Amino acid sequence: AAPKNRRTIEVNRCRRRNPQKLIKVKNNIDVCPECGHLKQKHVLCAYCYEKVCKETAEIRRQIGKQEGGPFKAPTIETVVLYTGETPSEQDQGKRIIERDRKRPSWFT
Amino acid sequence: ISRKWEKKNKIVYPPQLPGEPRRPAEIYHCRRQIKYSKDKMWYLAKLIRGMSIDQALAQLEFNDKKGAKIIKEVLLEAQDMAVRDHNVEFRSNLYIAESTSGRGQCLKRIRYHGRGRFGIMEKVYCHYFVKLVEGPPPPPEPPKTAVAHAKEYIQQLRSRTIVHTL
Amino acid sequence: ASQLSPTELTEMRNDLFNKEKARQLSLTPRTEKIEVKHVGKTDPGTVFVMNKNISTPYSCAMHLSEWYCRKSILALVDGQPWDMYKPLTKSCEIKFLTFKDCDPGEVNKAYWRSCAMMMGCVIERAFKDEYMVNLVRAPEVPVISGAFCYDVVLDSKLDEWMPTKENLRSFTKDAHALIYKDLPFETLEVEAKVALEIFQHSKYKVDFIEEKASQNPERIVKLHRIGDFIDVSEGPLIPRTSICFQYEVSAVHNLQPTQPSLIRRFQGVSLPVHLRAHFTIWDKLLERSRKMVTEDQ
Amino acid sequence: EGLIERTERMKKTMASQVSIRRIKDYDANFKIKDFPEKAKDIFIEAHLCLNNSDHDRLHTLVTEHCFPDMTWDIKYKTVRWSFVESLEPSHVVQVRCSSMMNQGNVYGQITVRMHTRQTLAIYDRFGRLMYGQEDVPKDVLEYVVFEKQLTNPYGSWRMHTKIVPPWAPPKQPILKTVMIPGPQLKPEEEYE
Ligand SMILES: [Mg+2]
Ligand SMILES: [Zn+2]
Repeated sequence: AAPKNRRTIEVNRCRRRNPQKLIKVKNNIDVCPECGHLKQKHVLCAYCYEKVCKETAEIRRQIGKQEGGPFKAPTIETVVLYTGETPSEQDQGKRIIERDRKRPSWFT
Repeated sequence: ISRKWEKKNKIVYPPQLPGEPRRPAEIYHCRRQIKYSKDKMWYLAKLIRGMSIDQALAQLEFNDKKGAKIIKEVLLEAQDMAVRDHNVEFRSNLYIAESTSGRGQCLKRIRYHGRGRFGIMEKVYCHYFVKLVEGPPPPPEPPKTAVAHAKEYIQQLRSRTIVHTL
Repeated sequence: ASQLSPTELTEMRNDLFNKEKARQLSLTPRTEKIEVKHVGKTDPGTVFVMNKNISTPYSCAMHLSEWYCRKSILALVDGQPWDMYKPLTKSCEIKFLTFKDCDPGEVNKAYWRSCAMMMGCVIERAFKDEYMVNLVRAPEVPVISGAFCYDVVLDSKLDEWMPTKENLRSFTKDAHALIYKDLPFETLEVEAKVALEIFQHSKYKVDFIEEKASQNPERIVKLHRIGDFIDVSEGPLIPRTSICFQYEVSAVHNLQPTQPSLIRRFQGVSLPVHLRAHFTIWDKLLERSRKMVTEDQ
Repeated sequence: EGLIERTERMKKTMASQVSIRRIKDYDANFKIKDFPEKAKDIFIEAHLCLNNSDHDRLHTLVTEHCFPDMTWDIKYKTVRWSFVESLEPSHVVQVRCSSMMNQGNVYGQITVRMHTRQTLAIYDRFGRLMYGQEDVPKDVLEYVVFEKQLTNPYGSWRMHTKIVPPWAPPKQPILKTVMIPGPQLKPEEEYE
């Protein structure tokens, strides 16, 4: 079926500009308690998540160096160490990954 | 092509007299030839229009559209030029006064319909304009209560005359 | 000490307050620069260049963002809580405190000082003018008790009555009239001589000023103002009066046997706009605050 | 009274005199003790045509080196400037010339101190007061060098630049507060 008449700009402005089509203001937004970079409630802060994913990426690169090739996947717990930081006695059999940094003041 | 929104930042007013108000700062900035349709950009420009600049950045950081990052870049660099060049002293003390979008120069392509037939596909472009004014954001116009409605109705009834006579 | 109508007293009081504030602003001659540092957590290493004895820490939070204006209630100038509208003096390092912080105890004390002072402001203008109201003090009770308290001597004619629920709801509705207008808690740090010259009539205020002036060697007490009310308090306040959202005066209680005359302790509970409670929990907290708080020792 | 070892001061005088010798060897009929008056009035009406925003007179009053150095940051602001009073008679302190044969040009730079009082009131593009103060003769002393290209046959004496001593008092402060932001971090740690 085809239009019988050209819709004017008055009818079009009445359609495409009503509150059902406008963008709704959201108010879930506040500052993150650490780093102040404006998260959303019920959502992890993208800055802090970027921090954690960068450090996790470097740990996974060191794991991939220590495991040699694929299909290796050891049968022991792992644990990471930074510079200094002698292995505790409770982490005896656990795999030791040490990269090189100071231990950051959120990973304890 | 006409570029006058860029030239509005080059107005220079005379020096104000001591017995006068402040005349708040006015900062115009725009980004030309954005690869985005002017209607979809207009919806974001209507979202911002009255808000403060920090609230505008907060709403635009979490809106999931292609134009949101673009307008966030324009508002951030307008804030930077406002603090640096046009002598606004507080970075937060700016509100969006005007916010709109215009058509940019488009290209044309063929669409290759399904017989020996075709359409004219058009590669859409648009602009974004913004005007900042220092000061707190103005309060919204409150909806009229029954007192104002009654006062206007009684004023209407008091206004009428005996028509078509002396 | 003389006969004075209650309005010309507040006229001469706030005129003397404005004279002292004008002198405080006029003593410094020019625009001096101080380099206040940010030793907080979120935006570290920021260093503002401010106007000495003009610029407030609210004017330092306005440089950063709007959220530092919305959520920051107290400043922390080098070791000490500074209320958000007090002009800085020396080149310092600053840090902002919020309600949802880790250790908010100082800003809780500041909030309850401000709410008790608001309750004094709403008590002192609600009684019959042929009766006399003397605002004694607001004793610093801990916030673990349910309510903030303000001490008031009523008239000698009124050693027998106690208000019903309608007078209390009139008090809270006038306090909400106070809240709905967003007023600045203006401070001013004055010498003991000018402060004692302000009041001159309320002997309870006189001994309280002497008590607060006796402990520092410079004899400087802390005056504050909401509009046309002027009161004495220990320590800083919150910036605006619209920060309070749920407000109530709970009851009054009489504590006679320490004194011949009758002092009446007005009690009420409050909660800020960022920490508001559900209606059920709020009615629970309102129910507890009718019991008498006695923590002075 | 003179300090010890006054002969090296006379050697500085000798270097100034052999530079005056070179300018006279090029161009005679050039008096020395009336050049402070030329320096002063060139300086004054240079700053007045800066006040009137008239570039075509500034170009013949000041040189190509300090035309952007005096005209660049003032492009949308308005300056109200006024020389009010000469405190001390100006003095010539150093005359030098360079024989740089890159295109056969020689320049003669006269350094002249001037000790006087001015007013200055820099406004904003919206007309708001920004830096100065309207009607106060605040005093400043400045050592400004002049320069004339000798080999050019027209060659006016134009103000070249001003040298600021390290012991100079800091200028009067701004009327607005200023934020200096710290290090803007990526996901990282702030170490200071
Ligand atoms: Mg075909
Ligand atoms: Zn965060």
